[PDB]
Amino acid sequence: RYVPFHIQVPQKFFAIKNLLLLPGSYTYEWNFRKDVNMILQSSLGNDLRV
Amino acid sequence: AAAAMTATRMPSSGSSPSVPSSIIAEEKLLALLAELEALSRQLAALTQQVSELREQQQQ
Repeated sequence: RYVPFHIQVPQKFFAIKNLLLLPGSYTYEWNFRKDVNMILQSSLGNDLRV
Repeated sequence: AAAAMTATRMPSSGSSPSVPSSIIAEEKLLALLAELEALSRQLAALTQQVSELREQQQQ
């Protein structure tokens, strides 16, 4: 039940996932969820907040 | 150095919905404000006719 995890997450947004970025400095921010019902999947589909 | 090395080795998340039942609704609402006046009207009409005993006994 307890898992120290480590993952690589890919960029899915169409406008930038294949962009060939030329020289320069660029700000790159993204927002990630903490909601277990969104992030995880359960075989029964039970609530995971409860 | 060897033998075992072949494999590898918070505060508040603040939920809210917990372990209670489901909920439902309907839109046929609120006669009830009229009885609060019915009750206090008819209450006066009691006292009004207690007075009508007294105002006839005093004759």
